[PDB]
Amino acid sequence: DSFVIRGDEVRQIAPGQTGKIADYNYKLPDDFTGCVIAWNSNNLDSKVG
Amino acid sequence: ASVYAWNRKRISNCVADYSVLYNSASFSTFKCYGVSPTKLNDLCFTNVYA
Amino acid sequence: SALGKLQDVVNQNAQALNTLVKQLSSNFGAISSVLNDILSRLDPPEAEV
Repeated sequence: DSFVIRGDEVRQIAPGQTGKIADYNYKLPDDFTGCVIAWNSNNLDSKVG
Repeated sequence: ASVYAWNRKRISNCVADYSVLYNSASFSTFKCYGVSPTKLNDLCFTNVYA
Repeated sequence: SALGKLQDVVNQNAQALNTLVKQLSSNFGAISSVLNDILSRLDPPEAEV
């Protein structure tokens, strides 16, 4: 699963979490067995303005 | 206030919704001990200090 | 006291049950002896523990 968020929201990508992203965008199960990888994409996905 | 002179405010006789605070990216740190930050709306409190 | 040999047996069984009932008040390391107070306060990742 791939997507883009902002850094302050990375804490929501974890099992048993709640928030705008976890509740309304992307929810991980409590028994999730896997990995979460994230990297800063400022040079690619950020635009002036 | 300064950290050595930390200010304490008593909060009572008021309903509050800690779900709009945990869902806020403005707060760089939101960590709770002894009670989950998610399950907060059900809990009923008798003495709140800030 | 003539029938103590039987009354003590009754008392022993009552005492055992009372001890078992008292055992419900123990924490065993948990934050609370009350299961409902744990369930209403902790997320699965900690409530399960």
